[PDB]
Amino acid sequence: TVASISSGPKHTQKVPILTANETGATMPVLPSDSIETRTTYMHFNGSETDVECFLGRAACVHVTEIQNKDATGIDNHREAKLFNDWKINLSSLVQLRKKLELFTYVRFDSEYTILATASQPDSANYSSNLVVQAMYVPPGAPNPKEWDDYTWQSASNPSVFFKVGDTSRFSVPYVGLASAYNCFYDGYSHDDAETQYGITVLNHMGSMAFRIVNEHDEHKTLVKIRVYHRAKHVEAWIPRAPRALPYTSIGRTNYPKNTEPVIKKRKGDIKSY
Amino acid sequence: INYYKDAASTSSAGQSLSMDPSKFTEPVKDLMLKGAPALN
Amino acid sequence: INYYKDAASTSSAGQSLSMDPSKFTEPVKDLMLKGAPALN
Amino acid sequence: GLPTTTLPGSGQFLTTDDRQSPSALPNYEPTPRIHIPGKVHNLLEIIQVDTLIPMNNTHTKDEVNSYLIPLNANRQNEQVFGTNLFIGDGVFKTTLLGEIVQYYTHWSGSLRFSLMYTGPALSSAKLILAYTPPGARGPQDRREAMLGTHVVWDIGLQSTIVMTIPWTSGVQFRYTDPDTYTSAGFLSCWYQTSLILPPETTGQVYLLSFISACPDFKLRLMKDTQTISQTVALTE
Amino acid sequence: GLPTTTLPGSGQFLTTDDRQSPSALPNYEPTPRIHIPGKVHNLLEIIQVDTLIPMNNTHTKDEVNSYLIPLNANRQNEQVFGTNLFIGDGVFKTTLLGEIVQYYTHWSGSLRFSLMYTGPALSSAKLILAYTPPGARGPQDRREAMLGTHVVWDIGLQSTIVMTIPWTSGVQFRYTDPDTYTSAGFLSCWYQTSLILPPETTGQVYLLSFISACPDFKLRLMKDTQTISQTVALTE
Amino acid sequence: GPALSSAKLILAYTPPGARGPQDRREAMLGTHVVWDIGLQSTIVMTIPWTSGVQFRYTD
Amino acid sequence: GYSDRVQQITLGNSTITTQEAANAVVCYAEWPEYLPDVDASDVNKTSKPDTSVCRFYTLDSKTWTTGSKGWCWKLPDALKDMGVFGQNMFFHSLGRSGYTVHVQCNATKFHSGCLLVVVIPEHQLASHEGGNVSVKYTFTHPGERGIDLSSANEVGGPVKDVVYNMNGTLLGNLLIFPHQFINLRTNNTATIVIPYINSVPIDSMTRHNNVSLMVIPIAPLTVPTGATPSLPITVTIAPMCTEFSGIRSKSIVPQ
Ligand SMILES: Cc1cc(CCCCCOc2c(Cl)cc(C3=NCCO3)cc2Cl)on1
Repeated sequence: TVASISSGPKHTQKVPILTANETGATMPVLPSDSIETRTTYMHFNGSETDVECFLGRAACVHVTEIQNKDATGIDNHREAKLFNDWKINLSSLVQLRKKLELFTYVRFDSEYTILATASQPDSANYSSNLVVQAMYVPPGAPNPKEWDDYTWQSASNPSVFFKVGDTSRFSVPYVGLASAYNCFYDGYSHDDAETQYGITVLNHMGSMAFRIVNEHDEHKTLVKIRVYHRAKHVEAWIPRAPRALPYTSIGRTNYPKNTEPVIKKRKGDIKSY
Repeated sequence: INYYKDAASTSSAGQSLSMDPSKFTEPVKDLMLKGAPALN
Repeated sequence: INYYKDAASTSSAGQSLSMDPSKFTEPVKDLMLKGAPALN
Repeated sequence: GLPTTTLPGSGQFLTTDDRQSPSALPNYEPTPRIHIPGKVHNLLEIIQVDTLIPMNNTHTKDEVNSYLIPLNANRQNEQVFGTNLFIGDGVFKTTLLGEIVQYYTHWSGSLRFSLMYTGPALSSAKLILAYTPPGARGPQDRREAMLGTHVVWDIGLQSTIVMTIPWTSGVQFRYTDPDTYTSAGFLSCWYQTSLILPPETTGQVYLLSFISACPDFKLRLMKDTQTISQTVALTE
Repeated sequence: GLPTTTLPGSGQFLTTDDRQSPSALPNYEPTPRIHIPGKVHNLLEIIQVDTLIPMNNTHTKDEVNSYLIPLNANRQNEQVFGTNLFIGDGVFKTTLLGEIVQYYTHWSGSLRFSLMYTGPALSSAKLILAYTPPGARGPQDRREAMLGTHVVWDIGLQSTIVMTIPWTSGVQFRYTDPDTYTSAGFLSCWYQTSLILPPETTGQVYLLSFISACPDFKLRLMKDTQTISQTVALTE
Repeated sequence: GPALSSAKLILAYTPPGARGPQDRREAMLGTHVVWDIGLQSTIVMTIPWTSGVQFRYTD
Repeated sequence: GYSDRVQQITLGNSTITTQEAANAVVCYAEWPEYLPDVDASDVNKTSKPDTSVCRFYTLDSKTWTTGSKGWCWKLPDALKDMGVFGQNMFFHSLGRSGYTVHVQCNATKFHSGCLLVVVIPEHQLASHEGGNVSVKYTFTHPGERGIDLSSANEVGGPVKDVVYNMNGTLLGNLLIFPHQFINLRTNNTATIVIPYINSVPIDSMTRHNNVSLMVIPIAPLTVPTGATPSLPITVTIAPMCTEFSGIRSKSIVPQ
């Protein structure tokens, strides 16, 4: 492939460099339309800018935490982090968010990796070996109330059991309702006068729930869960302007008030170098 | 070799090697030729 | 590839792709045609 | 010795994975199969059999009576019953259809709603059933109702009427647990003319109503049902 | 049982590796794809669309005005604007090009810089745009500027002029984050003759300026952008 | 008008049955042409035959 | 003698002529078309009023003055009240449509000024409150009036800051969306053909707008000496290939 062809002096009536940008086109002008060039080859394919590659590496999408401790006398397991949940969403963390929001609709399978590490902030004789249980409560499913409920039975709910310190991994098809995931949605659930606005109304795919299978030892053990997400088989439509201001909420476009100028002011003139 | 039955479980896809910027760079209704005048 | 000798040890079965609701939805002795009167 | 590398996920137990295992009982011979009528292959086979809907839900303890929709002689213009179409909740919820839908997260497809009339043979009636697609309110009078999907039913020799709620939807799947964006409409029924009883006869007559899914139907993404739970393991 | 040996790296999780995994939802059927205009396959497709450069960066809070390069009637010989070419920083940094370049470590290729004139139709002007390849200082006067890559632009019916910064380089890749060894030059613009307004007209006229990449362009070695960060996870 | 002036007008035909339009919004919902005044000096609007009855009386 | 410059668009019972065009943009290089069966889901036969809905509606005019910040209309909202298009809209459960947008602004060879005319698929607005405040319905359904970016923040309304596109992105990059400029010195109209863009085959026309049309002054209007300091901008829009499905009772929407 040639990156530049050889081109010499020109004295024409045919001027490729004068255009009318009002038309909305970006005319494909090249170095050889306005200087004299020599042949050179590309030596490159643009492999690593493919959208599959761009969205295809694992990104941290969520960090939660649960603890193993005596539940005796706990009136609210959920509240004691005897077990937590993550109401599946990819808008939490902004690193992967900005990347995704470069497009309007996106379609992909997900591969999740879940790393779990334990901490024992206060005096323990040892490090126990705990087994985590991650179960996906599809919307319209009995939500775990306790840490050893009947829900954890998950007889129809896909669940994975792995050891703390270890990692769990699996992949999920694209479980979108539509033909693709809406990165943006300028509409509402229904024609109400108070109903929410955005995608937060469209992206209601239940939540994930973690818990430690093991009973309690004499000390307490903090287990912190990190969920990583990798898109595989990516398809993206309609590019948009990149995010400039900071994010404030999962699912709304809102930016913070009295934010700071995002364009760097010159130290000098327009004329400055 | 796929070891698994479902398609979601296969590895990453392989390069589009599609690439056609004209839907974005030249969505004009009447075709513009480089070198010919923009507005006639 | 089965690595094991016994049939119980193989993975899940594969979709019936059988599907015939008529034993449940139309177990009538004399055949009913949709569009013809139910009771003649 | 062949060199290997283990990946993330090694040693995990995923309740949904499907692999081979050693048999604990090597060489054992199972009992022969004999023929048994009734084999089921797909849950899609059974949700096409219709079952009764406790439409008359207004009681206070479960009773045979909540299966009966009453009809009054001589009323004109008025409304016989109304319900939204959240097949995973409300009237639908205990029906076989409702009961299976609840094992899945998403459904799509047409529903078949039929009414069988049980009044004396010498009576007569004309009813209108109306399906209102998502976007409008439950109709408030027949005029409103008759502008959407409807069937004038003429009560005759042929005892049942089968109304279909054709799949009307932007999004190709709806959630089985009630959700707004994903909502499916309303179903109402009104007197078209009115029920008329023969002489020597009196009182209320009832309609029985059934629900089953058309062959159209799709259910996907299995999950656990809110319809059953427990607090301690059962013993003998 | 086949004999194996595990190598260094077993059990590691590399966020960039690409392998197979069990599906948690065995046998699930995804929604059909429908057609949607606009599919993107490569980021290289989109960085060829031109976008506006806030060249007039001299303000103190972001304003529509930093997109406008002003022009003065009757000045001769003088300089309209100047900038270095660190596409990952400074004026370029918020443009789509700048914004994507920042996802990669290295770039190589030609850039297309165009200026669209917005002054009254009955005015006229001749400007010179000059590209100064690495190695010399930003030009200080047109004489200095005109000895490097330049285009005399004659403002006419055809409203825009497209200047190309041809890839001039020893090393075949430059770093996107500004680096010296790897630096690309300067871009300046001066009056060639001068802007002249028609009668009954007055004040400043402005040029809009765009930047996009030539088909020449290469970007490689993906990394994280300095353009976005956060202090706590976002909630609903 | 002078050659260096410019203008955009809308001409609207309202078929029988409605009143003479009272504002452009009303006017623009019937047969209309946006005319852009340019080099080409005249605009030709056609009142297409809109009618139930195939003849009308001249009086 | 054909120029890129003169054009005629006839759609239904209405025609537009421009003698000073700058080509026309067809979003993503695709022209509006009806919904194919292979892509269909709802089993209902659809209604295609054709020429009674696919004609040109001219919205009320705006006034560009030196202080203008820009205006924003949403589709199909802007047309919610135009003739039979609008009736169909409130009466069917689902509908689908593409449009031809023609923005008009003429001046003289002594004026200067340049507007950006852009179409943004799925333009989800931001609340000026920050945090996770929502933007109420009424605020994103201005109707033919559209939203005036130089109007004041209101409560439950969107933010109207131009250099952020009403969503946290910079004005400068709006050029990645199908768009066309109106530069008084060149141009006097902008025309964009919009194909139907959605993640579902057909949708509700009232709970979801699928494009915002935005007209933004970028190079300020500058009139000749002692000229009146303002110009009107007019927007005319025509639904094209419209289809409605799931007819019934007639939606009632807030406010
Ligand atoms: C956009 C967009 C995309 C997504 C992803 C949605 C996630 C779908 C559900 O994914 C899971 C499934 Cl199918 C199973 C499990 C799981 N099975 C056993 C343990 O976890 C976890 C998840 Cl997140 O969210 N917004």
